[PDB]
Amino acid sequence: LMKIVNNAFIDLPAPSNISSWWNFGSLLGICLILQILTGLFLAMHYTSDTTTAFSSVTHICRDVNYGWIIRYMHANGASMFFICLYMHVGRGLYYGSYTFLETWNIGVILLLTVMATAFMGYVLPWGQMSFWGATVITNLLSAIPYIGTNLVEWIWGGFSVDKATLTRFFAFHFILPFIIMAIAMVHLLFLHETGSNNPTGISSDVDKIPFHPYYTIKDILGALLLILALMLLVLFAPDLLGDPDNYTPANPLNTPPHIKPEWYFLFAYAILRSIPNKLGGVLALAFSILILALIPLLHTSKQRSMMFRPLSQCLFWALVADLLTLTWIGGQPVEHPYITIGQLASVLYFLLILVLMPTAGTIENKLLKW
Amino acid sequence: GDVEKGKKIFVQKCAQCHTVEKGGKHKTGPNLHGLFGRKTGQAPGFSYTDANKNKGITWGEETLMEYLENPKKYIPGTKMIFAGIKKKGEREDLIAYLKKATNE
Amino acid sequence: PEAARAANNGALPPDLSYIVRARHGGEDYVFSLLTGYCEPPTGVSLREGLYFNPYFPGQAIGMAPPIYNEVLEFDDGTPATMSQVAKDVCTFLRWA
Amino acid sequence: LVDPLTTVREQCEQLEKCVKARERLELCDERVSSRSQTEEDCTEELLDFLHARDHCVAHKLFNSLK
Ligand code: HEC
Ligand code: HEM
Ligand code: HEM
Ligand code: HEM
Ligand SMILES: C/C=C(C)/C=C/C=C/[C@H](OC)[C@@H](C)[C@@H](OC)[C@@H](C)CCc1oc2c(O)c(OC)cc(OC)c2c(=O)c1C
Repeated sequence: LMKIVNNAFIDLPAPSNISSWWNFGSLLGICLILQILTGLFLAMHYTSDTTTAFSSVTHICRDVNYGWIIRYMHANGASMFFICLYMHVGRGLYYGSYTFLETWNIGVILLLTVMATAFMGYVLPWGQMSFWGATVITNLLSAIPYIGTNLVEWIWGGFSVDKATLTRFFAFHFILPFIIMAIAMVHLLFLHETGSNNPTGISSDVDKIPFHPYYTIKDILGALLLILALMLLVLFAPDLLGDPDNYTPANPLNTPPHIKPEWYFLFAYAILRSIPNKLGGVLALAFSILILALIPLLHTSKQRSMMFRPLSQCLFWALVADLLTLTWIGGQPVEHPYITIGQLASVLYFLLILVLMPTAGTIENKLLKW
Repeated sequence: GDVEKGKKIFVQKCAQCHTVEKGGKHKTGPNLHGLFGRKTGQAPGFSYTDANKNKGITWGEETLMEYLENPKKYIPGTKMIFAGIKKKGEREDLIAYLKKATNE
Repeated sequence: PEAARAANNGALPPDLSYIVRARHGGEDYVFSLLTGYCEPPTGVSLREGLYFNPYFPGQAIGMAPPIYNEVLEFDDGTPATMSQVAKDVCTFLRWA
Repeated sequence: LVDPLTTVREQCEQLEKCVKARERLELCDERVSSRSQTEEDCTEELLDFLHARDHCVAHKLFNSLK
């Protein structure tokens, strides 16, 4: 019982200098536990039949004791999950943590699984966004030649999104988080083989400190800040990161005129929307996420971290600003000049990752004479 | 009553459910052409509530004065959704306009 | 809903339990809509059954102005002016 | 019984921005009203005016309500 709880926590060697950017791993663990705990309690009152799904959710928020806080904690917790996910990935790119190939690639799988999980959860209340989100996203599969359409109808359990869809989605959404938990434990096991990277990108074996009490207390402090952010949202602005259209029950005959994705999917939606071709947009969407698996092969710098690399830093923040641009564009109508800004931002995204950054890496190497 | 003031009241509070001219279409409410001198619920082609059809009074300046002050009170069960016009003068003006417009 | 539409020239009065959370602008939107009916501007002619309301999307709504001074009497004697009635129903809708 | 909305609207319509907008509105009313078959209408001019007047109403109105 002791060991592996311990030598896997208590006396785990850790760099003496990891910064707050290293707090997101434990914050993601906490977001996962939060979602699982609030999720199970919501599932104790939720019913997946299309005639009663939306109703069961209002019953939770209106009549179940504290049902409203559990619900908005689950909704806003999903948002916190993504904020942390994006900070976590950003930390990895900036500091070259991706060189831990197994840990990194498992991480890419984790990002995709959380996205799929959050997607399905959003469908459960069966409001307007639920219904059209289910329709659009499952249809991404229709871009697959020969069987695409068949795969979609098979997923739906029919010729359109209906009862069979909602009921299986409740089942998928229910189990996936536990699968995510098992995948995350594997994520950590591979990390433990190497231990953590640090802001300098330089091996920290000459200066390790025990995880307890240094990072246990630092992680607790981080956890408190996460809870503050979550509760500011739940108690003072529970709908801020939500969409008013989902307070309207699903209507299969009418897609809201200003329909837009959940904020954490806006950058990817902007990219897909920028290509006036079905298959092309779907491939660009898939690639906007999967390209993360290519980062390790695109590393040209002789140094692991961007800490000592000025040019790479500038390009890194341009990428972040660009994702911010795509997020903004994803929230705007498909009209001029947004159509062009979005296309440029989409091109700039792939250009920074595939060309500009690897190039900055080589130039910096030359400037240092190696 | 002042016919011009009544026209303004009709346009703002009645027109959306009633036409007054001969041949005017029925809408949420019945066309009102020929209103004065006719019994309640007798405009052909409109589905009145039994409450309205059974009131049994004759529309005129007097009955309209009371009805328009509080429709539901005068005809319990009516499906006409209108709170009523409180001011006596406003009702007088509106009725003066109706007397003219529903007879031209 | 079919019966509702039939009773309202084809338009559907939506359920109001969540109207404030189901509309951008919430009560600011609902208050503005209720107190913002006005004449169509020059060059705009609406089909019968529709009313001009600058705050409704497209500006043509199937709901006739529902409130006005003295539309009801309050239990506490508060003067029932259109704006007062609008302000209180909106507060109630927020709670709902 | 007077609705403070009436009073407040009257007061707010006195602001420079509201008068300017009302003028553009009447200019559009004149132009459109004067043409045989035109597709233009004064929606934009009316909304500009209302946006200016209602921003002012919102800051004063509730001060007279219960
Ligand atoms: C029937 C005679 C009505 C009365 C009384 C009121 N409303 Fe209504 N309302 C009605 C209809 C038929 C419609 C549909 C309009 C359309 O063109 O779709 C409406 C709509 C509304 C809305 C929704 C507006 C939107 O953005 O979609 C609201 C907010 C609204 N109505 C509010 C409301 C309130 C609070 C009322 C009492 C003061 C009220 N309505 C009366 C029909 C009728
Ligand atoms: C459910 C999702 C995830 C969980 C629970 C999780 C958890 C963790 C934990 C607990 C650590 C150690 C602490 C830290 O450095 O933050 C870690 C490290 C790491 N994670 Fe994740 N992670 C998640 C998603 C991802 C994603 C999406 C990526 C990247 C595509 C990723 C990449 C990494 C890498 C490379 C490290 C090493 C960090 C370093 O030492 O510099 N993780 N993660
Ligand atoms: C990675 C973890 C999870 C994520 C990211 C997630 C995400 C979501 C999202 C975005 C919604 C819609 C919220 C809304 O109503 O606006 C949702 C709903 C729901 N989730 Fe989760 N969820 C997670 C885990 C769980 C688990 C483990 C269960 C149950 C065992 C669960 C049960 C539910 C239920 C019942 C709903 C419907 C009620 C509601 O809408 O609040 N979730 N989830
Ligand atoms: C102040 C304005 C209004 C006036 C003076 C007015 C007058 C009348 C009169 C005199 C009748 C009886 C017709 C008959 O027996 O043949 C009537 C019926 C009716 N009105 Fe109005 N009306 C007004 C506004 C409205 C409005 C705003 C609505 C709708 C929301 C409405 C809906 C109806 C309906 C549905 C009936 C038939 C009711 C039934 O069969 O019970 N009226 N109205
Ligand atoms: C049975 C399980 C299935 C079929 C799971 C499939 C999962 C697919 C992906 O996750 C891995 C997917 C969620 C992820 O793509 C990487 C997102 C970034 C896609 C984002 C996304 O969202 C939208 C959305 O939310 C909407 O809401 C109302 C509406 C939308 O357009 C009208 C979109 C949309 O156009 C896109 C691209």
